[PDB]
Amino acid sequence: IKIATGATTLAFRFQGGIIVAVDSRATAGNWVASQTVKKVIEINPFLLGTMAGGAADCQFWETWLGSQCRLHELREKERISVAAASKILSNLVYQYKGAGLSMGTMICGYTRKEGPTIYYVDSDGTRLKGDIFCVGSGQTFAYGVLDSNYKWDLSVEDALYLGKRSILAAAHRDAYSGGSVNLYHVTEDGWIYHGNHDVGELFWKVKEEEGSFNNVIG
Amino acid sequence: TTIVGVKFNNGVVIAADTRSTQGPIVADKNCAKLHRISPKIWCAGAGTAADTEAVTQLIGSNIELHSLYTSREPRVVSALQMLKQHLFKYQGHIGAYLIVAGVDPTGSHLFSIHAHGSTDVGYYLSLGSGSLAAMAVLESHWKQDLTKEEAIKLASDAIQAGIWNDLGSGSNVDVCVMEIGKDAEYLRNYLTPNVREEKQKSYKFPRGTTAVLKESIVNICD
Amino acid sequence: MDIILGIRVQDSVILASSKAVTRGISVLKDSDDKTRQLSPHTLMSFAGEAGDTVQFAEYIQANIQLYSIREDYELSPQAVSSFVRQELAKSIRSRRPYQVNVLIGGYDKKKNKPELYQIDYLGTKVELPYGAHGYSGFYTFSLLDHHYRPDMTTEEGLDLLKLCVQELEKRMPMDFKGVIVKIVDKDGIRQVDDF
Amino acid sequence: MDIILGIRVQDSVILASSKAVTRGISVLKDSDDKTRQLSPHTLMSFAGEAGDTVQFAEYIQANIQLYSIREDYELSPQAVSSFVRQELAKSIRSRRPYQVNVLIGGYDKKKNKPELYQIDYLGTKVELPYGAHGYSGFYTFSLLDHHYRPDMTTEEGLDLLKLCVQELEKRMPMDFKGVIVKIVDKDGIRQVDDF
Amino acid sequence: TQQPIVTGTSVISMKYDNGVIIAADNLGSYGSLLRFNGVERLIPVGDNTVVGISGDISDMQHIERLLKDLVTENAYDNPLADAEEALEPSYIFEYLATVMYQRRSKMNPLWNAIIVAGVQSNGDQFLRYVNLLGVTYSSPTLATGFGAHMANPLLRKVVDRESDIPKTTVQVAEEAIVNAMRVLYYRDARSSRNFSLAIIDKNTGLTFKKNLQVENMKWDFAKDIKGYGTQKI
Amino acid sequence: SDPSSINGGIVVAMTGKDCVAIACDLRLGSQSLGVSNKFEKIFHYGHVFLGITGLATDVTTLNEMFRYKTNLYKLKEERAIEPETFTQLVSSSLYERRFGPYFVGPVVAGINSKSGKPFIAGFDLIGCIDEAKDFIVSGTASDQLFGMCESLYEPNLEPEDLFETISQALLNAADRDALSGWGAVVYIIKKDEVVKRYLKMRQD
Amino acid sequence: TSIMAVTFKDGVILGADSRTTTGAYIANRVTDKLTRVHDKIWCCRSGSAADTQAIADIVQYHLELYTSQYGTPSTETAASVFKELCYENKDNLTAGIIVAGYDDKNKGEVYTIPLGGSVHKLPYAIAGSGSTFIYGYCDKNFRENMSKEETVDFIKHSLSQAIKWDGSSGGVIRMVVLTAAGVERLIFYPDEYEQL
Amino acid sequence: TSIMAVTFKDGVILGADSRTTTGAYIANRVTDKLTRVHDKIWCCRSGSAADTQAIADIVQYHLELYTSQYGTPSTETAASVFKELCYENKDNLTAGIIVAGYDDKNKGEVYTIPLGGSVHKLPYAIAGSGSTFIYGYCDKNFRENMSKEETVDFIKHSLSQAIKWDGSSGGVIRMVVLTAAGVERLIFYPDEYEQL
Amino acid sequence: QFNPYGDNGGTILGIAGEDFAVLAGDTRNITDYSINSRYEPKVFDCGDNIVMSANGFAADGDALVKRFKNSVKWYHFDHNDKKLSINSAARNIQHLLYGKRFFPYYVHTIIAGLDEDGKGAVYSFDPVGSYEREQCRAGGAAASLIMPFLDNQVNFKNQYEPGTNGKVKKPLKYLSVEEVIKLVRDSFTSATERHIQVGDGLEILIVTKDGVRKEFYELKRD
Ligand SMILES: *[C@@](C)(CO)[C@](*)(O)[C@H](CC(C)C)NC(=O)[C@H](Cc1ccccc1)NC(=O)[C@H](CC(C)C)NC(=O)[C@H](CCc1ccccc1)NC(=O)CN1CCOCC1
Ligand SMILES: *[C@@](C)(CO)[C@](*)(O)[C@H](CC(C)C)NC(=O)[C@H](Cc1ccccc1)NC(=O)[C@H](CC(C)C)NC(=O)[C@H](CCc1ccccc1)NC(=O)CN1CCOCC1
Ligand SMILES: *[C@@](C)(CO)[C@](*)(O)[C@H](CC(C)C)NC(=O)[C@H](Cc1ccccc1)NC(=O)[C@H](CC(C)C)NC(=O)[C@H](CCc1ccccc1)NC(=O)CN1CCOCC1
Ligand SMILES: [Cl-]
Ligand SMILES: [Cl-]
Ligand SMILES: [Mg+2]
Ligand SMILES: [Mg+2]
Ligand SMILES: [Mg+2]
Ligand SMILES: [Mg+2]
Repeated sequence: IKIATGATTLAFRFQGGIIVAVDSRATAGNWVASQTVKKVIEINPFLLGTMAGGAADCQFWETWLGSQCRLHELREKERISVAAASKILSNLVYQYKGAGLSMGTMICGYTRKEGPTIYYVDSDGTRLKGDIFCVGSGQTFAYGVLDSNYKWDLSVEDALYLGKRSILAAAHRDAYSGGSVNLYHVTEDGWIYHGNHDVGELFWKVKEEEGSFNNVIG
Repeated sequence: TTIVGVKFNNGVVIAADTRSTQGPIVADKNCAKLHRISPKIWCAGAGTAADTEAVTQLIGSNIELHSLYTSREPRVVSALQMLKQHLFKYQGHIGAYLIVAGVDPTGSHLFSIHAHGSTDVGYYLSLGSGSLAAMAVLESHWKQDLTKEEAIKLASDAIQAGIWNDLGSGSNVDVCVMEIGKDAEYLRNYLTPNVREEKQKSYKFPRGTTAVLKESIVNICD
Repeated sequence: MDIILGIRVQDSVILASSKAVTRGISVLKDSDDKTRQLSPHTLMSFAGEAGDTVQFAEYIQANIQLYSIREDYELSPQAVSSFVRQELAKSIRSRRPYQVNVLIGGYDKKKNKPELYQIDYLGTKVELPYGAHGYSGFYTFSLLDHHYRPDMTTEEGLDLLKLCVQELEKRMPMDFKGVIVKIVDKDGIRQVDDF
Repeated sequence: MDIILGIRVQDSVILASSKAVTRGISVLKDSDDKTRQLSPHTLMSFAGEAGDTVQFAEYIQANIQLYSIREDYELSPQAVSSFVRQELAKSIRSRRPYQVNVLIGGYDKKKNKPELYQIDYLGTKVELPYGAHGYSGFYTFSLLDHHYRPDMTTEEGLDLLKLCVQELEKRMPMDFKGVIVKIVDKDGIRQVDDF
Repeated sequence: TQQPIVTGTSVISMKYDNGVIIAADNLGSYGSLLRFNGVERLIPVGDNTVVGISGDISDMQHIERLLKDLVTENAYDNPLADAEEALEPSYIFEYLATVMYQRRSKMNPLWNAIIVAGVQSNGDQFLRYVNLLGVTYSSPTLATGFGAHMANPLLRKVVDRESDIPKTTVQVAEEAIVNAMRVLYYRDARSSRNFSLAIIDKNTGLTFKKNLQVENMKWDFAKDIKGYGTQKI
Repeated sequence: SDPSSINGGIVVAMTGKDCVAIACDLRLGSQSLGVSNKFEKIFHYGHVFLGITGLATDVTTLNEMFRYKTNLYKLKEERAIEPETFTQLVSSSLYERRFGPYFVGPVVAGINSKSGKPFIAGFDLIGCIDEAKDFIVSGTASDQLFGMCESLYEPNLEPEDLFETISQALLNAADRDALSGWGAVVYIIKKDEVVKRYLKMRQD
Repeated sequence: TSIMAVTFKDGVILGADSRTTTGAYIANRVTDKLTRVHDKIWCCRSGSAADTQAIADIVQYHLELYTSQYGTPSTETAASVFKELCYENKDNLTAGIIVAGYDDKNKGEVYTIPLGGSVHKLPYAIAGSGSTFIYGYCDKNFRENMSKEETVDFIKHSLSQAIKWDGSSGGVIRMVVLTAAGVERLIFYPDEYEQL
Repeated sequence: TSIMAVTFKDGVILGADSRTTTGAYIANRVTDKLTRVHDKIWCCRSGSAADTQAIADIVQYHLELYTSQYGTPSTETAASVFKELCYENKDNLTAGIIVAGYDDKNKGEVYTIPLGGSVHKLPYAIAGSGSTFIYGYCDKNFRENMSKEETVDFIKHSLSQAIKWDGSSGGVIRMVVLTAAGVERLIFYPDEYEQL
Repeated sequence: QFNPYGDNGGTILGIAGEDFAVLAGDTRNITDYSINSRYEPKVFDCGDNIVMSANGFAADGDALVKRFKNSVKWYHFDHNDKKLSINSAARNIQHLLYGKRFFPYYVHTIIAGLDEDGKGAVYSFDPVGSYEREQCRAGGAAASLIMPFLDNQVNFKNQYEPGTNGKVKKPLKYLSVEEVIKLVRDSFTSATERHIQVGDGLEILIVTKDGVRKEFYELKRD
């Protein structure tokens, strides 16, 4: 079978919380299986997870994670920390290490004691706290736009555009990334969905309005 | 592919299906696998498509030059000998599996050639992925002293067995009849039992459906 | 194995090439010039298999210089790029192919236009506004795709390039010890000493 | 992968560990702390296979902290190092071994002496005046062999270390994004913020 | 993980208007050696089912033992064991198919290809295939091994689809099967002349024919064949 | 390391009423990395058109080779080469490299100047000719193109209608292939006029 | 394949089955494995059908050219030409050939040429995959200076058993008789030899 | 190995060579391959010496325990125990065994058990590497209801040929006769059987 | 070495309408170049207005369907005959597939039915349990041939409003059951022409609030 598919996912911390942005394409070799894949997993109203590597592995275990988080707050009468939620997942995949799980995800949340927090969790056991993360076949293209334009004091509007523009950059260059862009804004009171954006229409729109992509005739 | 050859009273007949594959994909639904080596010597080809066409054209060319040099009509055994020695030299790397048949001053003949250069003689033969399906029919219905019309029927029935039961074979049935004292008659699309049914809907688009960025006149003249 | 970049702007072509030469776990040199002048208005940068790179670049250089003497005339960048492509196209089906990727930056004096050609070791030629070889493109193209304008000046091109090198220095795993930058324009070839 | 160094001087142990975390062709982080405090006067740095490193370090940390609570007493660096060695010695013959190399820097309060232990993933323990894991030793040991004196101060030790990091930054192929330095002495563990 | 040692070749079968026919040769091959000649590969279960098996003979003998034990077990505490609660072909097939798939899922297969032919209690014809992979399918004609390549084409000329079954008599169907067994003897290098044939009819019941031989063969034309091309003598 | 799917690309050709059409995408990449969106895969020698997919270096090399051979043909024959003859030349040239082949999928298209008959043909990498009445496909999205063409195509289409059919066949096939797209070009070929149109498509 | 050649009082007889296989499929059930390289020098072919045909064709060419210059070649000479081809191209050939011929001086002679390309002159020879099963039978039943009818029965019974046990052998039993009288072709069908 | 078992009028006779090899070295030239699992149920062993010994020892244990509880076991029962071991451990065994026994009701019986672990009841059986060379001879010469002396000659001549052609067979020919009279051991030396 | 997997060919297709949903599949079963059956159904009514097909390796496909049908049965026992919603069935199937993550069912699964608002629903699964709801999905051997055609005709991709300079897209709308069946039939007749593993017959299962209806159509048998 083929679990090794392409993607571009990102998540970054800023003044107003966390932005999460992903592409929508799934490929089996050169064959484009889907253009409408949901690569952001809604763990619960306060926590998000990104899909990269194995689609099933990410779906199954990040849904499972939501079940563990619900049990935590039922027993402790308190919201689970992002640190604790991420570690439940990382410890779990570490047990399966060597078996062949394929996972590269960002666990994103905003709590009182922590603030906006992102943990990169990975199928070989890695668990990293950080400000900016990009994962997938098109991660390099997205990093370039992120690094050069990122500031902590970004507005919510500008931060949403930056995440959208970074995915577009990858979708354009990386063959295994594209379809559409899904945006999310994570606040202390929960995440907010900021729509699905077709890359076909989005590209031409950004080209005209921004003046970028002069190499492309339109 | 499915290809066959059948001897009869006053000559020989060969036949073939018309499917050409590229993996599991049908590349050509109506390709010609019957090749002319000389006017009265014809060849059915299975295996690597380029190799069967290339090897049959090369030997056909050399047969023509030989016929002109000797002031004689070419013989099937000459084509057989030239083909097998060519194929043997390339140790099977030229993937041509052929049924060679024809009439000449010596009489009527039917042979098969394999990629590695081995030849066989027979009254009925079959090659290709559907050869087992075809051979099953030939072994069931063949007899000595076949007429022209009986041999065509048997040959086409053998190809049909391949068409229906072998996924490698399909579409139509080509035939070539080589009778002694007569011109060889090539019967292209002798049977067409796989006609595509009428489509449910027309997919003719309204004009202007396709978005266009630039138009320009191309200069083909000098 | 390294960083060769190229940017074609309004009136010039800019080539940037990494200075590091690594063998095993040791950086043997940090001031290596990965380029050869083929003609007064044509420059070629290169990257790939050790030994093959310089051997190929100098072989091309010799052939172009021979042509210049014979005809008392400079070949156009397009003509040079086609010659280079054909040599690599021959090479790929040889007993031992040249594993060399090149960028050819030149200024066409007849057209009064800068030209940048990207040719990989297979003999795959493309004319581009900006180009790269290896992993370098994976980082910089999104930046160039965004910030690059066709009417930029040489100074604007150098700033755009700095931005690319900064992104490479931030996100690339290996230390490539900075870059040597060279400009090709109507007045010929010159090196930027402070980068 | 990478750079963990250790130097034992007169009155303290200094550990230096690289900040880079690389996965594929991308530096994911440049501020990673590759160490855990096992006890108030014992520090362990680590390097090796991804995931295994942190999982192992935290497992050891938990066991030593458990001991401290149970006995209301701090284990000596020698005792901690022996415990760590045994865990790795068990691990190497397991179904899936911990591929982790560690340095253990500690100050023994009973002896009033600093102690540095080097333990590889096989469970190979050695007490040393200075130590390293991976390719780091191939560069720095000749420097330490030369400049290291047993009666050095903490400040002299930090200068000797700077010299090592400089040689690594010059000759090593990969960019390891500098080092986090920590000192272990009679007063406990503290971090040098400006290095 | 196995490799087959002593093997049995093609099993062929088809439906006709009132029942089913199944046949298989009596050979147990040991690679290229035609070692055993008295091997029965058709095994009746009750008076309404016949299981035809190809592939590894040691695994076939194991399946024989399972089917024999199945009949015994079904008779336990069952007053209607020879009537309403007798073993059906569909019951026997599903049991085998369960076993074959379980064994492939433990990476220790029964190296066989099996065809279960019979008539149900309501008169319906039953014909289904199962193999070492647990793969199952049904068709008006079914065959294993070389039979799939050579017999099916001949049997499908008689019964090409479902509507051809009522139009096919037992005389015509048996003739086609016997003809197919001759063709396999001509063209399969691991086949024998001797074979067994079984008919399960909804009216006349189970008829089991042993020690049949391929006959009416065409070999005379061989004398006229000389050399491999040019040779005249 | 599969030469035919490193650079990516597609070509499709169709026949209509007294006309032919040939179309190609503009992408050139290095596996996942898109490198150029101006890499045209269709060339012409006189009134004969040749599309080539596969390994880009061989695409370039073969174009230069057939330009070479058709220029000499014209000088000696004192006339432009016809599609049927050119098809045989392509086949011969490819089979000459039978045991060290060019990794390509060429497609010939054109109208015979004498008879006026529309002609298309396709080849495999070693020169086997695939002649067709209806359509020919080639490239990394050949499966997708076969599916579109087999459903969308109908005989005797007028040039303006044929344009829409071939354009839609190419566009929708290219969007289900990662290694194809990034622009497209369509040639509409009549007896004595040729129109070339660039299509607007999604750039991902 | 099952092939054999047997010398007797009046000359020599070659024998063979008629089966040609591709794996377990019988590509030809009426094959002629007894092939003429000269008027009264024949050979039995086993191994690769392509290799043995190519070899026999070359030998026939060499012996035809020999005859034009030096007159009728000996059976030993024919075996030497076979050997030369089989030995010098041993790395690229799979051919087990038995050479049999009739001289007036030397009478019936049999030479066998295995895979390696060695030559062995024998009273009788057996070869091919099916020969393994009749080494015991042939050794016990062979006698020198047999009659024509005895030799025909010996070959018939021997190849009958070889065919019975070997899946790679079958069809008809072809035979070629080489004597001073001339060349006689014989054939025996399944219905006869199977029930021996 | 060359082994065989043959039923006849008065019972059954087992036969075997005495060679044990390690590659081309003969580790034992006087091996006893005919082994007792019960008073009048014996077996011929071929394949791995270790595997066949381990199997025979287990079968002897099972049949001894059977006899203590249920009385004398049948030859079919003995063959079933062999089969069970050979079939269930087919992945780890290399054993070709022929089981032979004498009942008063059933008389002489022979069962053969090849590599796979299948069971085949036969009038006579041959097995081992050397058996290949005598399939033809044994098929032509075997008759049902032979006398003791005829059966001894049949086995002697058969194994003589198997030994002659098979390098992996040789030494002495051991035989064990199973009848109502009792159990008789026979041996035949090279000087006798070679010149048959 | 023993290979526990096989390829039984075939292709399937699921489309969702406004108040209905269809799940189609060809009836041909194959191994290599042989036809095992011309009519072997692989689209099943599983109860609770859920239709299901698991295409690829038929042994794994039958096992999965059999386990899901059983899952539906026990859902009724354990939860007071509650109707299993299509979304609940989908999640349950994920757990069936992922339960064998390290020895997968070699199948592409598609289910169809109506959601809890009465609207048409189609869900598709990869071999290890990742799933997604879609309007349109083709699976199996000829998926690559059919799917881009659906994108164009169902979701109107690459189609712009005539005269609008490619600025205004063609508007999305629900299709009738009659129009959907037309697309299904044309999809399969096209795939039959160009894919060797597709043919013989076409069986469609239509799901409305009234129940599950069946339709059968002949396909080319070559
Ligand atoms: C029946 C239909 C199948 O056995 C017949 O035997 C026919 C015989 C007729 C056409 C003469 N055989 C084929 O159609 C034959 C099957 C085949 C395929 C591959 C190897 C051997 C036999 N098909 C072909 O030869 C096609 C002809 C095309 C459709 C015009 N050619 C290919 O499939 C080539 C194979 C070329 C080849 C090179 C070296 C050694 C052997 C064969 N393959 C491709 O084009 C695949 N690929 C496409 C992307 O570009 C790179 C190559
Ligand atoms: C008996 C059968 C064995 O001793 C005889 O020796 C006869 C001799 C007669 C024909 C003169 N031998 C064969 O029939 C011979 C068996 C054989 C096979 C392979 C190598 C050596 C001997 N059969 C052949 O030579 C056939 C004849 C064809 C069907 C007309 N050829 C093949 O089987 C080719 C040979 C390729 C080859 C392999 C190794 C060395 C030389 C040539 N093989 C295939 O076609 C492979 N086949 C493809 C389909 O997949 C199954 C394998
Ligand atoms: C004839 C010889 C063949 O049919 C008989 O079957 C006899 C049967 C008698 C002894 C009951 N078989 C043997 O003599 C038998 C031949 C054999 C060899 C290997 C596998 C199967 C059969 N010989 C043996 O079993 C010897 C007996 C020793 C010398 C006492 N054992 C070996 O040859 C061992 C066996 C190891 C083994 C391999 C595979 C499966 C099971 C066991 N092999 C070696 O010692 C290897 N030897 C080491 C030195 O380098 C050369 C190889
Ligand atoms: Cl032959
Ligand atoms: Cl022993
Ligand atoms: Mg893309
Ligand atoms: Mg695309
Ligand atoms: Mg036989
Ligand atoms: Mg079809």
